[PDB]
Amino acid sequence: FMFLISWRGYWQELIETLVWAHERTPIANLVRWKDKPVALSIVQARVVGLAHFTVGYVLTYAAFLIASTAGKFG
Amino acid sequence: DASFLSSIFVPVIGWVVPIATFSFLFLYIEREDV
Amino acid sequence: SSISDTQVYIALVVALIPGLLAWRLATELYK
Amino acid sequence: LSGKTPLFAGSTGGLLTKAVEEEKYAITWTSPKAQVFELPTGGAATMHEGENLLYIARKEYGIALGGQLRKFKITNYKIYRILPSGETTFIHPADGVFPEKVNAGREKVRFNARSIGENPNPSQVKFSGKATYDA
Amino acid sequence: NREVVFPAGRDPQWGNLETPVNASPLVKWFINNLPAYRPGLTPFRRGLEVGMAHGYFLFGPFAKLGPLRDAANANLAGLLGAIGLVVLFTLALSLYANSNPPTALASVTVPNPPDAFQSKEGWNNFASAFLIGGIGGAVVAYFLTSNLALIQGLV
Amino acid sequence: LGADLTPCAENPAFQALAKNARNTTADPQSGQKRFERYSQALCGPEGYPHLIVDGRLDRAGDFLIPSILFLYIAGWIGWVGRAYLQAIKKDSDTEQKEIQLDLGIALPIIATGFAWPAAAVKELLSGELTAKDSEITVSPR
Amino acid sequence: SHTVKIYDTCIGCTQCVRACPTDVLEMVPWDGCKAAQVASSPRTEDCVGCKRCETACPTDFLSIRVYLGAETTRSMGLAY
Amino acid sequence: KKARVIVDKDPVPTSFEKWAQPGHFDRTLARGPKTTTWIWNLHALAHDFDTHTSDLEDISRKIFAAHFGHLAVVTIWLSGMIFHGAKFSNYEAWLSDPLNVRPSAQVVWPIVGQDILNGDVGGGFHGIQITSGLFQVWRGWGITNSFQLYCTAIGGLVLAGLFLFAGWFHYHKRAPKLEWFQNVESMLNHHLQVLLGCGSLGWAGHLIHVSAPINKLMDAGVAVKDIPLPHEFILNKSLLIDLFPGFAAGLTPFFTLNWGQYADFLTFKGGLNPVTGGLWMTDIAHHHLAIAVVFIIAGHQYRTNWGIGHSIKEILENHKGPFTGEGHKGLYENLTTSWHAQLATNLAFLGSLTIIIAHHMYAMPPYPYLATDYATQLCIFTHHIWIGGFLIVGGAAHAAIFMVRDYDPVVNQNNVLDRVIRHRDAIISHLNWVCIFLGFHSFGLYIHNDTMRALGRPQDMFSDTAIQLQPVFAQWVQNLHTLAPGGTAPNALEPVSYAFGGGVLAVGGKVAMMPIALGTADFLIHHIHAFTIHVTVLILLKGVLFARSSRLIPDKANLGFRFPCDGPGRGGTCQVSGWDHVFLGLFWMYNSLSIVIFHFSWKMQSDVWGTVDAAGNVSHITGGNFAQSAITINGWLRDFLWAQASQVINSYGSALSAYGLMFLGAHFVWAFSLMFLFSGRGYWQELIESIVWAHNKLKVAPAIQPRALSITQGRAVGVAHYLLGGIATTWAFFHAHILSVG
Ligand code: CLA
Ligand code: CLA
Ligand code: CLA
Ligand SMILES: CCCCCCCCCCCCCCCC(=O)OC[C@H](COP(=O)(O)OC[C@@H](O)CO)OC(=O)CCCCCCCCCCCCCCC
Ligand SMILES: CC1=C(/C=C/C(C)=C/C=C/C(C)=C/C=C/C=C(C)/C=C/C=C(C)/C=C/C2=C(C)CCCC2(C)C)C(C)(C)CCC1
Ligand SMILES: CC1=C(/C=C/C(C)=C/C=C/C(C)=C/C=C/C=C(C)/C=C/C=C(C)/C=C/C2=C(C)CCCC2(C)C)C(C)(C)CCC1
Ligand SMILES: CC1=C(C/C=C(\C)CCC[C@H](C)CCC[C@H](C)CCCC(C)C)C(=O)c2ccccc2C1=O
Ligand code: SF4
Ligand code: SF4
Repeated sequence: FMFLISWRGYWQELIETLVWAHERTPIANLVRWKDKPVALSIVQARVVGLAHFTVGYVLTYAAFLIASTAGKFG
Repeated sequence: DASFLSSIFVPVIGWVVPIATFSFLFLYIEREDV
Repeated sequence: SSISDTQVYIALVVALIPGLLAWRLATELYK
Repeated sequence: LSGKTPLFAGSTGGLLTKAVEEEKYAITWTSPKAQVFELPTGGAATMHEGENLLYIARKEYGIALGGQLRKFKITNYKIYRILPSGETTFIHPADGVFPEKVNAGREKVRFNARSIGENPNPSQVKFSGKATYDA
Repeated sequence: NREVVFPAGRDPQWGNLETPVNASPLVKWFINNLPAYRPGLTPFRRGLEVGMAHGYFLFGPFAKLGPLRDAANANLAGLLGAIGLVVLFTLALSLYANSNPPTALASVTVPNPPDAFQSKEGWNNFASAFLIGGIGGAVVAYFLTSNLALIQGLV
Repeated sequence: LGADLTPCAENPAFQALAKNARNTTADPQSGQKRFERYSQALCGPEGYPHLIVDGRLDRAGDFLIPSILFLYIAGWIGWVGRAYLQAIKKDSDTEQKEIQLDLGIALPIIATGFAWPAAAVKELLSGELTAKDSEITVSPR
Repeated sequence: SHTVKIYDTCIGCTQCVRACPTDVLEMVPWDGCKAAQVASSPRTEDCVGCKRCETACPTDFLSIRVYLGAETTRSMGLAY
Repeated sequence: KKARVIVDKDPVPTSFEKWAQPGHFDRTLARGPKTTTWIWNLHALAHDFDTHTSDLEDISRKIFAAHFGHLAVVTIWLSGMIFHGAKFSNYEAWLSDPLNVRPSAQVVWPIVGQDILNGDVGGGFHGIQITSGLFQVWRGWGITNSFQLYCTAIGGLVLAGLFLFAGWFHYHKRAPKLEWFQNVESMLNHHLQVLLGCGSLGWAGHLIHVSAPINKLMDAGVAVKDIPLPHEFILNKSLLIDLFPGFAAGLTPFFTLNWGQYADFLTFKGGLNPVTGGLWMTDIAHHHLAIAVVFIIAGHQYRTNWGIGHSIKEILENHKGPFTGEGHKGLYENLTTSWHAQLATNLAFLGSLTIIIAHHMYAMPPYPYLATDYATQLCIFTHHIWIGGFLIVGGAAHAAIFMVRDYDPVVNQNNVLDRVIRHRDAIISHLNWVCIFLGFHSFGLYIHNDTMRALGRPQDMFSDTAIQLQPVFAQWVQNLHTLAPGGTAPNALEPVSYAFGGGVLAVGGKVAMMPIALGTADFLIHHIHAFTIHVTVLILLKGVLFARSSRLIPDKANLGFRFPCDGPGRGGTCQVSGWDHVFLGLFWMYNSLSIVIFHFSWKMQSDVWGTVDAAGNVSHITGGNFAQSAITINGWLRDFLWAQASQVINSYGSALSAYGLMFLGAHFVWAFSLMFLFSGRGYWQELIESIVWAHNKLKVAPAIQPRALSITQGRAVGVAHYLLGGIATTWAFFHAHILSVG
């Protein structure tokens, strides 16, 4: 629901401050990224949110189905 | 008596395969050669 | 109960064959 | 470049490591008087009477700043692209005239001599380098 | 009564502020003589001291909070956890090194980082040193806690 | 019919529910009159009256009578709305008359709407019910 | 970069050029409309892709289109 | 300049002409609709008076008239509640037996089966049991019969009509100028003196003469009909002196400062009344006397027409320092020229105050027979915490609206607002760090506990019988509060609350209040609270500091406060507006306050509330299972949500069946929100295209053309239904559990 409800520009503005904090911190200055950190894209976020949604859907129901039947009948 | 294989394969599949796989893929996706 | 140890080792050595063949197919599909 | 940097006490919003490594931008303008404006990085600054020079991370920052310099009736603002080689190129306006006005000597770029419902189908252009919008 | 917060280098255009936390002479003393930044050190010497300190403190949470912390094998399990995590850190440093990494950044506090962290060889020397220092620091923390009863008994 | 449908008047579970009937209204015999009215339906083994909707005339009151009643009232509402929208599309500002109703136009239409089936059939046969597919907008295929 | 195209249903009302926050667009001379001007997009390397130009365009089914493409530092709008 | 009254006579004529013109107030809505977007814009812009006019004086006149309209509807609500207590209530039967009659107004009419909601609430009465605590308020007011409630409700109707007439009057007949509103020193003096201090002094007068004698005769247990009417405590002074012997001295020890004579009815007893479980009415009267004197004194600080006093501008300009530049120079012009800035401050601090009121009223129950009524104790706590959270998110919204619209860089130049703008990246990145730290070390400890308990390793949990996390600082503070009577507070007899210590106070066999012990589960849940508040603050503060600009979109304040995006470019810039931060923060406010009210409900039912044995043993409702089950997520699932929702789902065919219906209907509205949250409007507009085709086919297409909801409206509807469904779910759950077990 995080990926489905909160959309991109919030996260992009938040990651810009994390980039500032990393480039202004001492000893953590010694390393950084070869690829620039960005927020997930709009389609990517729909992908990731739907994937989470359906994995959680499947695993919740399969846990309930197996356990409720096998606690009664083995 | 082959139940000793799990104490080899599960730590391999949990640590050695991820570290080697991620190390190769990290060095590969950051390389400017291929 | 179960199968013998030698059968487990034969199954692992036989599984070396499609592992090598899958490595060759996955590298050939990459080019 | 020539100009005085506007008077403010600094911010965390300013130039980051991108300036020293790939690209930096600058806007210059001349002001009739000293007056308070709003920085694109957040905050209040004072422009000088006379020429100014304020460095910015992106070109869009200078276009937003020059958009609010229209509200002070300052219309001689110039934007420069600055590479770490010291190579300064003048980008806006690029012709010398603002792009809202037609100037001669400007050529059409990326004009399609058709309406937009007259693009080819994607299957008609499939397995080739061309897109449906390309000519 | 005067201002304490300044732009860095007297130029307000950078994303920078000289604050008391950022640019105190005591803070600038301390960060600049940490072995990451101390002048007059080879990359091996920096990695060796950084490793020694990190192995030493990383012994602690494995020994006192791990699964075996109530057994007689508690301190040795903590030593093995700290050495395994030092080895993982060394592997991460070597992958960072061999990725042709970007350069270390100067800041308000450190005006100029060492040339050790600017190329691949300085990072590889650092990581080779970090491994040795880390295993040594974890071993010295192991012997100072596991024999702490005897060391108190010598008094 | 199917799955143990006895009459309500013979079902012992219906007779057991009728003894503990709740009063629906302030009438002290709403529950008794409810079960006396429901006594002629068919009944599951739990005591509750099941409805049969296949269209037989023994059970016309289950679904056939409310079907005719709904379809008449719904055609009234829809035909009156269609007549009002068609009457206001010529009066020089149509959108303003959709949020502010002309009562002098709408109220004779809601009075006229009792005979919507005859009006709808005369609308159908004269070709005035539908617009042509070339007259109304579509999107590119 | 992104790709910004202009079609001949342009009427030269200059609104896309005013809408652009990164100076991608400009007005060039023409004879195809009453205003005698088109839009043109020479600086598409500075296109962020924000589609303000398409919002500003008044012709029914736009005379300017942005086709989003390969993302760069300028097109992602990154100040770092 | 002096504070005076200048009034325009007859600014706006009273006529029904504009009631026939919907959207007359906006110049773009006055053209009439073309699409259905117009209809929603008429409601989104109805109270946005900056879009109505650009003149601050007419904006201020509109605001001042609309306040009287709002006061009218609130007084209609309050007189309605008092009228239902007068007429449709078992209040007189409840006064005679406060421990066994359940409080009820709202008889339900007998139609389609709904008279099952008229439960046996005691006192020979059938109706819906109420949890709003009006019975206790009228009890503490000293109301003894229905006729006094009828008089109060009629007076409330008169006062509501008087407010409504005042709102007509100050917009059409006598409307104040701009400088009448900008006398903030005059308004603060009058509010602190008259609206707070004189009000609290008059209320102390009522408490001394009416509430305390009648409630003292009730606690003696006389009768409801033998207690005399309270004007017979003024006319016949001997009835006071029989109860309170300090009245025999009269008013002469007040003026001669012999105030120890008044110690019969102005006590400092500290704890609770053992008969009612409420606060002592003499403590409450003494409270209001002290508070009244302090407020009257405090309302003389500010300069008005006579030279003495303070300029608030001169106070704010002197509070600069070496870290903060010019300090608070310019903040006076922000708060005197922007109504949104004032609404931000008052909304944030009024919400914070309501959360304080909720924490205070459970632990120090003011009203007689309030603490033993566990349904009222649960419901008023959770009600005022929700009012607090909503008002705080409102204060963040109006701070961002100030920052977009009314922020002036010339006024706010090197002051504390300009300096927090210029280091907003440091603030927001450290708050990001804090939120991640608090998340890991609050929720990850629960995940550790889940996994260690599931792996059969409870010796590795963070609990009281394993690795411990004791709340040493809160335990120390509660020790200091237990030891305060006789020590640091020598003139107090009992502690302020029994929540810190002092022993079980039982009323009618049930616990009124007992010490709330704090342990590892309490440590964990307070850090859950710290985490969820800090994340909500991150979202709202980020939306206020970045309302005008970020690194991504520089000219964000040109786009407005409330806008969907700036296109799919720059990677995609969806939800960058300050409005969208209010949107995202409403969910985290919901998350935080749901965990707060769940903590409250299960901590009280497990460790405070319950029945007291005749020996003195406390037997709690859920039996002390908070200590070992509130430390995992499986425990909160099973032992709280699964176990306590047994009463809302078994509630059909009974008096609590409307709670089960609301439970399912709220799950419905909650799930129905997600269609609006997870989708976007391109789908819905394209579906409306084919439906408009089928209407164009049958000649039923409307001229007001159908549009899908705007991106902002889709988000607004989604969060409104998400909040409505989730809060109504917890409402029906709380009601049906606590009306059954407590
Ligand atoms: C995020 C919260 C959290 C925390 C605090 C812990 C804590 C713990 N877990 Mg655990 N766990 C968690 C989440 C958490 N878990 C989750 C989410 C899972 C997934 C299911 C597990 C699964 C798990 C398993 C399977 C096991 C544990 C175990 C343990 C214990 C030993 C681990 C250890 O050696 O740490 C090693 C820690 C470090 C190497 C680093 C510690 C970090 C340091 C202290 C930070 C210091 C920062 C410092 C203040 C900054 C300095 C400033 C500078 C200027 C000086 C420890 C009590 C083991 C156990 O026996 O339980 C008792 C075990 O077997 N955990
Ligand atoms: C004048 C009224 C009117 C009429 C005659 C129709 C007619 C129709 N609609 Mg419909 N519709 C209306 C209003 C109306 N619509 C309104 C106001 C909305 C927005 C809620 C819709 C939304 C809508 C959808 C989403 C769909 C239809 C569909 C359809 C078709 C199938 C029947 C159906 O599904 O009904 C269902 C209609 C509703 C549930 C809408 C509620 C009807 C309201 C309550 C009554 C309107 C009466 C009007 C306000 C009174 C004015 C009278 C005047 C004197 C003032 C049919 C052509 C379907 C279609 O295309 O299938 C081919 C379809 O999918 N309608
Ligand atoms: C003292 C309280 C107070 C006041 C006076 C205002 C005043 C204002 N707010 Mg505001 N606000 C408040 C609290 C307050 N707010 C709170 C608590 C929040 C947090 C949720 C907000 C969040 C907020 C936002 C996010 C926005 C405003 C805006 C506005 C302005 C225009 C609003 C308008 O036209 O109304 C229009 C009102 C409606 C269309 C009604 C909406 C229907 C509500 C949401 C449903 C309520 C459900 C109901 C209670 C329960 C179900 C009942 C139902 C089944 C019948 C106006 C200045 C807007 C603006 O731009 O300001 C300049 C804006 O965008 N406010
Ligand atoms: C919004 C909530 C803030 C709380 C966040 C907590 C940690 C964040 C700290 C970040 C450092 C910020 C840099 C400050 C900005 C800075 O310039 O600092 C300097 C500032 C003083 O500035 P000046 O001296 O210039 O101020 C003079 C004028 O500004 C007028 O005061 O000192 C602080 O305020 C530090 C104290 C904050 C410490 C918070 C104490 C909270 C007290 C809590 C009382 C609660 C009740 C307790 C009962 C037991
Ligand atoms: C400053 C400060 C602080 C901090 C502190 C800390 C942070 C510390 C740390 C500490 C530590 C952390 C330490 C460490 C140490 C270490 C050591 C002591 C080590 C050693 C090692 C060694 C000696 C080894 C050797 C070896 C061996 C044995 C073997 C072989 C190898 C080798 C050679 C390596 C505080 C905050 C409090 C306060 C303020 C100030
Ligand atoms: C509940 C309610 C109500 C009621 C209310 C009331 C009934 C009120 C009252 C009120 C009151 C009844 C008040 C009063 C107050 C008073 C006051 C506030 C007074 C004070 C005074 C003073 C301040 C004094 C002074 C003095 C001195 C100090 C000394 C010298 C002399 C003299 C005397 C001057 C109503 C109906 C509305 C509605 C519903 C609700
Ligand atoms: C479902 C959905 C819609 C569809 C909803 C629409 C088009 C509005 C809902 C229809 C209204 C409620 C119809 C009102 C019509 C008449 C007022 C009904 C009158 C009936 C009388 C009896 C009063 C969106 O438009 C949308 C937009 C953006 C993001 C998400 C969504 C989204 O999820
Ligand atoms: S997408 Fe944006 S940057 Fe590109 S041409 Fe349009 S308005 Fe300009
Ligand atoms: S997905 Fe929607 S809100 Fe997001 S950038 Fe696109 S149009 Fe805007």
